[PDB]
Amino acid sequence: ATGVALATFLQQFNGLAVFTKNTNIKTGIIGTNLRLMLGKIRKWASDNVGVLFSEF
Amino acid sequence: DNINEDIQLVSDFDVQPKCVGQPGVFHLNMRYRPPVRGARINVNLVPALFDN
Amino acid sequence: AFAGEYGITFEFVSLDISTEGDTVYIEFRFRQNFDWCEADRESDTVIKAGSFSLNL
Amino acid sequence: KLKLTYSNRLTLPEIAKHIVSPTFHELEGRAIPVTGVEDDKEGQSAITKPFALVGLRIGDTSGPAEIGENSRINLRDDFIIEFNFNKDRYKKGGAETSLFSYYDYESIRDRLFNAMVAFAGEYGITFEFVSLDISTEGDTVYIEFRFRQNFDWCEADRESDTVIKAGSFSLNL
Amino acid sequence: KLKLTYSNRLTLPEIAKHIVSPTFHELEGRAIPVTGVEDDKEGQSAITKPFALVGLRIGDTSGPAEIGENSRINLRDDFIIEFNFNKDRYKKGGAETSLFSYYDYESIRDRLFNAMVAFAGEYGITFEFVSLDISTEGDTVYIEFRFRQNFDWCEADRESDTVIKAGSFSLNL
Amino acid sequence: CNKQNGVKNILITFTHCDTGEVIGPISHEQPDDTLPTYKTCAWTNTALTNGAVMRSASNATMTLPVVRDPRVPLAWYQGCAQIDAQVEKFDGTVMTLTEGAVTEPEESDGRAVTMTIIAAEIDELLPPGSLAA
Amino acid sequence: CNKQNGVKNILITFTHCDTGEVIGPISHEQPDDTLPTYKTCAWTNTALTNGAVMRSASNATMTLPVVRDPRVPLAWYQGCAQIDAQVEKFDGTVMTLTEGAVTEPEESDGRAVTMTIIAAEIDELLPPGSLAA
Amino acid sequence: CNKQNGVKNILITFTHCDTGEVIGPISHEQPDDTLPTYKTCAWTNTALTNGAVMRSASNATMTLPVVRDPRVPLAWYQGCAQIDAQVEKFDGTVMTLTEGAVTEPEESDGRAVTMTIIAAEIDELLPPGSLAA
Amino acid sequence: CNKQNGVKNILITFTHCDTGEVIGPISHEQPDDTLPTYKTCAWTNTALTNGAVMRSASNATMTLPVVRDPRVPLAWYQGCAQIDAQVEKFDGTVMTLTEGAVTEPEESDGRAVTMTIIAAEIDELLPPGSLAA
Repeated sequence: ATGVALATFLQQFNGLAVFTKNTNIKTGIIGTNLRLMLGKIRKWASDNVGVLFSEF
Repeated sequence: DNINEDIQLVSDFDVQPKCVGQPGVFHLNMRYRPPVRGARINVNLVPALFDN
Repeated sequence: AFAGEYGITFEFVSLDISTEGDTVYIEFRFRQNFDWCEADRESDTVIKAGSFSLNL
Repeated sequence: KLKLTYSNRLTLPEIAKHIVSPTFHELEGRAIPVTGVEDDKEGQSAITKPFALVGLRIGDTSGPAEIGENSRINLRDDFIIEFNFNKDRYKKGGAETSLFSYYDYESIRDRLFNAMVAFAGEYGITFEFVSLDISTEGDTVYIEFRFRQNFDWCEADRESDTVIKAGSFSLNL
Repeated sequence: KLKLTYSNRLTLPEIAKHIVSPTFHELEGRAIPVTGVEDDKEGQSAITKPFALVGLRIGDTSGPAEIGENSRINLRDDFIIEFNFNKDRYKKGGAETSLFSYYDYESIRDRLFNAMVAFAGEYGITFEFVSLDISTEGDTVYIEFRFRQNFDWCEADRESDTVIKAGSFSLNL
Repeated sequence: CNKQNGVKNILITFTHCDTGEVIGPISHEQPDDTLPTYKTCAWTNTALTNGAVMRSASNATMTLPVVRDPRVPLAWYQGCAQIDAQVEKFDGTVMTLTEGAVTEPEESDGRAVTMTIIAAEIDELLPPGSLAA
Repeated sequence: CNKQNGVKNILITFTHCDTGEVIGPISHEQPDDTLPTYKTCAWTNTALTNGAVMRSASNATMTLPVVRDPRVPLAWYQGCAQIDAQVEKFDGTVMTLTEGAVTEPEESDGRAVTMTIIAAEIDELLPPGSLAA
Repeated sequence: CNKQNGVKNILITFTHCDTGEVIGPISHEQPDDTLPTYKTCAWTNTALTNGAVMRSASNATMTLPVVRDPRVPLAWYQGCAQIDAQVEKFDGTVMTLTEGAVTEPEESDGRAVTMTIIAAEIDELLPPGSLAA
Repeated sequence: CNKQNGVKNILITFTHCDTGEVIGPISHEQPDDTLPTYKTCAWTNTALTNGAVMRSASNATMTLPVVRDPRVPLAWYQGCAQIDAQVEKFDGTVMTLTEGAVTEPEESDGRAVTMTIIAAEIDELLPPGSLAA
């Protein structure tokens, strides 16, 4: 269940721009970078504590 | 569905040449759509017997 | 008197006086406040029509 | 219509070409952009009259201008238009008109403002008036206008590094 | 990547080496930091053109700066980047271009700002724009920028005296 | 750069309650020098006598001024839409919010906007080397 | 064009509740630098706790400082008349309002007037390329 | 003329409630730059939900700072007398009030006085060419 | 020394209510010139009449603005953690507090934080030569 849920969640990142040499994103562009993705993954993981995970 | 496209406005001055545009004509295009009303219902009735 | 007559008024700023041999210089400083407007213009046309094709 | 280098402000040559030249027929062109009105000041006076110069006075900021930080950037400019005209002397009734006499500037101001507002409405660029000054020098009369532009600034476009297509998660023990 | 003397600010040589030299190819290097832009005006005017100088204007404080007391410390650095370029004259139609004429600075400003933005995003250092001024002198045109840095300051890394492991607690009557 | 203060990125991902449309993450830039603010701990302590306090449930909020994106209806920045946002400061910190809801919107003039967002929980990612979970 | 902030036109179409007189769309100009403000979403969210909110009816509003037109009675710029108004910004946006009602008018000096208009709904027209209906 | 803002005349006609004495119209001049203010529409609109409004009765009001006339008792400028007033602006407007009453008078220092007048109706006369009755 | 006003040290020792984690004393530095404040007497006096004040129980408090330490979660500076604190001024005074609780936390922008602490007792240590226990 965790695997399917996570796979569904990550789907929304498909096709999203990315910048790594210089993390500034220009105004109005649709994109992200490594730090933001890490943060959002952490948020999602924290949400599901207690239903599928024991508190990390 | 998308108001920014279903209604378009056209003026006589867009196409005709210099000064040919006659005074006071504008074209309007609008996409009608009737309000839906219920029309037909399918019923599947499934009897059974008391149990358990 | 003039301001009452027509409706134009001024602001007083200062008065200074000085003399020079035979002549005496009296210097008034005033100031005007007023709105500004752009020149008149002519319309492009007038309106009388309607098509309202009313497609499907 | 015209083609503008920038989307929300005009370089001095653009002004000299599209606001001053088409409005004042007296100037057979001769709307000359220059580096600054503080100039050689000799060759400046030798240009055929009438003529008008357009020159920057100082670049400036009208608020926060912290470059790099993800915040707006409020630049500002101070440029001045200076004209040059002769003097008419009609010598009515066996008497000449004095070498210094009231010279009409209001008509020039009105014409310039009307042209500026017309263009601003047409394309969406507006200016701030600052002051007006007048002075005379023998044959010529110097009329000096000071203006000012407020506009945002943005960085050049750039190319993405890549795109996502899939992700290999592990789910260890 | 590079290696920085400090973690939150750049010394003038660092700017002259990493922001000016890599952007303006016209300058075959020649981005020389100097003590003060008013210093030795003569020799300062004899370097091969084009070239750009970087010099401190003055250093002061953007707020409280009481040293020692356990509160933040704010500092400011005013430095000016001054360029030098020749004039281009092309004599079209049997007519030379005048010794004074509009010179394009907007492109220089845009290039410089874009480079500063790129670097700031890359490493995390930002600058404040202050003003831009331009003037000409015979063959050469002086384009002068002014900037400012804001940063905190900290003291060196001291070393402890000892560590704690003991207890007597005599507990008299 | 743990010795400089500023914002480095702002992202937003709208959702429309009634129709269910979604607009992918979009950058944004601030209108002036004011920075956002946060309040993460979800409990509120009220004072009593002798150092006792009344611990009670409460929301975690955020305040976020942003210049409008010229492609999104203004109404979406106010109470008509559901919001998700992120902020990345220079020193590496990242603040993440999801399922936010806007509250008591104040009038905007069409380009500058202030949003008061509340959510069940806000998550903070520290730079490397934290001393606590 | 796109990157500049300002107002470009203002129109008004008074109607008199009792007599039924009508005055066609008349332009207007502003008394000072303050721009109008808007609030288009027709709902309000209260805080509650744990991220919940209470959603309620509310209205759509507008604030509009304009210089009086020397031909219209001052009373009509206050709660004696029904108002239809529009605004066009430089970037291309257009804000339209209809059957507005002026509420709790404040005293005026005869040349500068501020109106607080509320209406059932306000419609926004974005420039070309919008990403949502 | 049409494009200058300022006051041009002020007249007042005191009546004494208890004795019936009358003092014919007397000019007056302002103490500082502040102009009078007005509110002429009698009704008042409170804001309900969904664009409805509760309409009720109220009073026309006027606010008038004037330098005392040295021959009239100070009390008559405060709640002890009935007031009639007029104003003529430069552009031609004329505001006329009658049987006004003074309310909640603030203390005065003997030379500059501010009056808050309320009356059943205030009638505005426009320059030539009005678009409405 | 005896005649200079300023702060010299600030230590803090966070404890987590829910998990029991502890973080040893950590120094801190102020964001601006404002010094902390204090109130040490536990009781409170109301006025009444003829000097017959009413004495009642209250709490020792403390107000402490400190620049955040980049390694600690922001929440711990708000209602989520129990606090212990100390201050040493130049003249020699030392203010010690333990088992503090943070109350009604105002929003912070991530670098400068203000804490309103309350505790059952605060102990002041004077320089040498005190005239009272």
